[PDB]
Amino acid sequence: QVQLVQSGAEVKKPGSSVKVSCKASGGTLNSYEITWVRQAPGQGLEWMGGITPIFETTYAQKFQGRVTITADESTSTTYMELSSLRPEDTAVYYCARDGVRYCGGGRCYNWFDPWGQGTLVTVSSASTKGPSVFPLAPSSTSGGTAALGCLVKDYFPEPVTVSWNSGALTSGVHTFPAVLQSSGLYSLSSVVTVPSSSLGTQTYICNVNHKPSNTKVDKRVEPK
Amino acid sequence: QVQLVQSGAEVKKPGASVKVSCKASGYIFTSHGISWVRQAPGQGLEWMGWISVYNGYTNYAQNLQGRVTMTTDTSTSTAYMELRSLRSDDTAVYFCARASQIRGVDYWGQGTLVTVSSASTKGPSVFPLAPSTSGGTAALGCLVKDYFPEPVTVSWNSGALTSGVHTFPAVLQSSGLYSLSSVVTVPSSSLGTQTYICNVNHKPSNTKVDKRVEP
Amino acid sequence: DIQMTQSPSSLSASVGDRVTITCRAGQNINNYLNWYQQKPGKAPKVLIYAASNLQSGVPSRFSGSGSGTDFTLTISSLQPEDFATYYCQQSHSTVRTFGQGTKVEIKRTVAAPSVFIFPPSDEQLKSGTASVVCLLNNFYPREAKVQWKVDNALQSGNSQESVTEQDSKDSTYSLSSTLTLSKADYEKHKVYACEVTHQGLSSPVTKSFNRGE
Amino acid sequence: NRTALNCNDSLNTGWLAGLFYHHKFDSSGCPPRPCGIVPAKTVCGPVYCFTPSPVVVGTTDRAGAPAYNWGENDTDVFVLNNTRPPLGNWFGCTWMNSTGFTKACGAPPCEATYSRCGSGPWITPRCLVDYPYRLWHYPCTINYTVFKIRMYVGGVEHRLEAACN
Amino acid sequence: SVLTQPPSASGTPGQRVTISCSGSSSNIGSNYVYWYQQFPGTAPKLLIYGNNQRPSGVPDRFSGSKSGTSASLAISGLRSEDEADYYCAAWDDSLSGPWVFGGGTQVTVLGQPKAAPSVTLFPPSSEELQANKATLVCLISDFYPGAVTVAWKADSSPVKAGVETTTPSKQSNNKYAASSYLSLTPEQWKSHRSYSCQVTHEGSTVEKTVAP
Ligand SMILES: *[C@@H]1O[C@H](CO)[C@@H](O[C@@H]2O[C@H](CO)[C@@H](O[C@@H]3O[C@H](CO)[C@@H](O)[C@H](O[C@H]4O[C@H](CO)[C@@H](O)[C@H](O)[C@@H]4O)[C@@H]3O)[C@H](O)[C@H]2NC(C)=O)[C@H](O)[C@H]1NC(C)=O
Ligand SMILES: *[C@@H]1O[C@H](CO)[C@@H](O[C@@H]2O[C@H](CO)[C@@H](O[C@@H]3O[C@H](CO)[C@@H](O)[C@H](O)[C@@H]3O)[C@H](O)[C@H]2NC(C)=O)[C@H](O)[C@H]1NC(C)=O
Ligand SMILES: *[C@@H]1O[C@H](CO)[C@@H](O[C@@H]2O[C@H](CO)[C@@H](O)[C@H](O)[C@H]2NC(C)=O)[C@H](O)[C@H]1NC(C)=O
Ligand SMILES: *[C@@H]1O[C@H](CO)[C@@H](O)[C@H](O)[C@H]1NC(C)=O
Repeated sequence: QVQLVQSGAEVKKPGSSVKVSCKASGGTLNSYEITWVRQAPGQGLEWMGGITPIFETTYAQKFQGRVTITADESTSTTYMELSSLRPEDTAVYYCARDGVRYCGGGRCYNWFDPWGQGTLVTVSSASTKGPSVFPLAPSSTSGGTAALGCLVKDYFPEPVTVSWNSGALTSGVHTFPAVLQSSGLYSLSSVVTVPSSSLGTQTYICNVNHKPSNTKVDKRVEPK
Repeated sequence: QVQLVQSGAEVKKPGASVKVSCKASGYIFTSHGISWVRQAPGQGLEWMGWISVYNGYTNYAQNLQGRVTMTTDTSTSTAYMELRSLRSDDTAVYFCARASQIRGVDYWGQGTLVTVSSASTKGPSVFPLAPSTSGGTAALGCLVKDYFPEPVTVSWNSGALTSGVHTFPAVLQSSGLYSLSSVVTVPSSSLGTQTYICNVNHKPSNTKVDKRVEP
Repeated sequence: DIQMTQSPSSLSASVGDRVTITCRAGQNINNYLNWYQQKPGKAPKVLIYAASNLQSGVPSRFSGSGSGTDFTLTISSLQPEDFATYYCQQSHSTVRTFGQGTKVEIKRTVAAPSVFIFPPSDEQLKSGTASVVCLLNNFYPREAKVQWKVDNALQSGNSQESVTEQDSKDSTYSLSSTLTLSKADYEKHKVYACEVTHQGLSSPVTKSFNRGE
Repeated sequence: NRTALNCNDSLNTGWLAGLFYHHKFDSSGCPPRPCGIVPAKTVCGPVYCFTPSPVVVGTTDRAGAPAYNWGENDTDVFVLNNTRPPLGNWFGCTWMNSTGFTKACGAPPCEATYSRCGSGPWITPRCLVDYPYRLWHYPCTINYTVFKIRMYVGGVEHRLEAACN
Repeated sequence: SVLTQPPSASGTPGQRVTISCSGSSSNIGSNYVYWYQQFPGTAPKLLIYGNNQRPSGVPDRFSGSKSGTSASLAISGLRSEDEADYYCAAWDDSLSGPWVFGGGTQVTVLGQPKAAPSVTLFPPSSEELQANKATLVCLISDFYPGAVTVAWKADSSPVKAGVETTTPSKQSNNKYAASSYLSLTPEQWKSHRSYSCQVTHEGSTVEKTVAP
């Protein structure tokens, strides 16, 4: 049972670089076959590179001259670094063991098991800025039902984590994907449906949490 | 089961390259090793060497002054024993046998008799050993002198006379040529209107001689 | 290079259907192909290795087959657990390449959305700018388009959308749509309204406001 | 070509990778049954037997004729029945099975010489017959330091190398 | 040879006869010792391996043991089916080996009575004297035990060369038979009174004589 845990999310500046670690544990070697894969927000998987246990790197042509995979066997962790950062590099970056694990009929096979928890690397010319959360105060909208959100606007980087009534209200909540504004700032909207017969009787707070810029903000949504 | 089928009995005179083969089956030929023991007739067994089917290791015996050459061919599961520069003493039944370190030499081939003597192949002269008795019976036979090599078939009456007969083991005279005799006892009265003839087959030479013994 | 191309790009099937994803290989990739399932907010998990071998754990509904260049992941009885994006991956080469994924989603009876306007807040209106957001809620299918009607005149490029993944409980989507101006351009015009058109809607559903009351 | 690669790392511990990249084993700390017929659909990697000197053995039809599959056919086996080899084939054998376990065989044990009681690669305690997959079959013997030795098996002079703690 | 065992043994129906094989430290001492059964005109059939270990076929009857530089087997219940030669062997770690055998021990059973030889002597046939040879053919048979000595005599005084005598063979009746040939010159054969074949068997003698 090999297991991989990865560096925390680094937030980097266009042109700069970033080095993600991937510590291995729980197996029988001091170095494994480690693979690096990135997945852009919403997009798909993009293989980048790999290191053999004898430290023989092979990279994807998409990033030759940009990406370097090294290894510190002593602490048995491997590193991946991608220089010349464009925003078009903002993605999640995983590692996995690409281990030879089954042979049969005189040929051997590799696959990706397990995968690290992933590291988000955000490349933008912004700077860490906390959000502003504004009530989407309800108007009452029939079916006996209403809707009341609150808008978390202008923050960087992702991610933000919102809840309602501290996890007590969860049914029919819809929190939306953050959109990247041309401000370079992200903004999303969490909305909840609710029996309109409760507007004015049930208090509704939305608890927004941006750990990048350690900001806990609870904002009550009364109607208007 | 496991057996060992040795080749036939070769025969040749002194200074000769015998090479008896020994075909193995019923086990993993390469697993064990095999040896050779000869037995000159009457006396005891003489260990003569052994070989690895696998290593090629060979411990030949001191007595046989580097004459021996045990040899195997893992392809055909056959094992061989060449012995050069032959001499009289080398007349023996030559067995092969599987050999384990724990079970000894344990299963033996049937036998390969191989004979050396200055003699050439020569059919037998047959002479009637005519009847010269008093038990209401009589002894009569015929002598199969000076032939080489063994063996010699002998019937009477082309196989009609079965009871009363007795064909003796042979004798090696100093000449190197063998001779034996076969007698058949017969009822004294019947030496008329009932004849007695001995048929002698010496297959090595292709000599059939059928001789009749009268009084 | 060595190019994996999947088809279809995406797919919608009813629980218990038979789904058939195709990976084609640029080159004869011999037998070296893998299948990964990823669902959202998780890393991928292997599913089939060497074209046809199910990872321990993986239910028997999943079947890999093929060699050479034309491979096929199939699900015999699409169970609800099974809605995710499936990638393939090649392995004849040491430069690994991934398929593009095919996202499988759940066919579902058509659903009328429910439109809502939320007027900008006063709290937002003592500092800076002003954004107004239309909300389509719990509709199926996802395909729907929305436009903004300032004074019945139309806006272009002032707005950005976002949709939720298909909803876990009722297998629907929901749509946000934030249109953006400043106190300048907002406390200036008079009425507007997102106007939504959806297949579940006989004809568009407008919902409006007025800057006062 | 006649080596049987039926390997299977279903626990993802990493052994099967060591077969290909040696010396990367992680220490962190750390009798034999009679030889016979082993299904090659079970063995992973070179099979070795010890005379005590080591030698790789190949696949085979149970008839004995060598079979050149990669352990693929179940008509494909390693025939290993042994006899103690001044005369025989080898003292014992050792290999890895499909799920990554080191397996061994040999003649039966028992003045306690290797020539009389040796059942594989073990010789004396601590000294072990060195061979290009020792670190893979006996990995904990990675600290073992490897001397040049010579032994006699009923007279035959043998040169070999022994790893010892 | 290298090992030693008694040349014979005797027995009665079911009398557990014994037999011994004796060597040195270099053989019986540290090594195993095996025992073989040899029926005349057949390869040896291994009877006991290790020291007390018997293989297939071998009855519960045949068993053995070893003590010091002595290994000895007991044949236990006797059926004459056991009447054979019996050879021992061990390894020999030294140069005296690595493998050594015994001289064997032919083993007979005491049951059968004493029989006396019935002898026949043939003179030279007319057909042989024609070929300038002479052969006296003396046929000893039906005797037991197979232990007999033959002596040729001319004119009642000894003859000792040109004589050829066979080893006793256990003929059908499980008694014995042997032949003795004297080779003469026709001149010798005629130039004597008579020739005599004297064959003795357990202290007693029978003679048969011929003349030209
Ligand atoms: C073969 O020789 C090598 C020579 O280096 C030797 O390798 C050493 O093994 C020790 C023992 O595992 C290693 O020490 C470790 O160090 C780490 C820090 O890197 C510690 O955290 C480890 O402690 C944990 O594990 C112990 C169990 O082994 C637990 O008891 C303990 O409570 C901890 O949980 C551990 O002590 C050392 O790092 C390596 N090499 C060096 C010097 O770097 C190997 O052990 C030898 N093989 C044999 C014959 O054992
Ligand atoms: C490779 O070698 C290992 C070790 O010998 C083998 O593992 C052993 O496998 C057997 C049978 O699969 C196990 O016994 C079984 O245990 C289960 C309980 O989980 C029980 O349900 C069965 O009835 C049976 O008793 C055994 O415990 C296991 N031992 C170890 C130490 O792992 C393995 O099978 C070999 N693989 C091959 C393909 O040769
Ligand atoms: C490779 O090994 C795995 C594991 O040993 C095999 O999968 C097992 O198959 C048995 C068959 O009865 C199942 O009972 C187990 O649940 C499976 N175990 C695990 C842990 O996966 C697999 O068959 C082997 N490879 C092939 C294709 O033969
Ligand atoms: C090898 O050993 C196995 C296990 O007893 C046995 O079945 C097989 O017959 C053996 N082969 C030989 C020739 O001993």
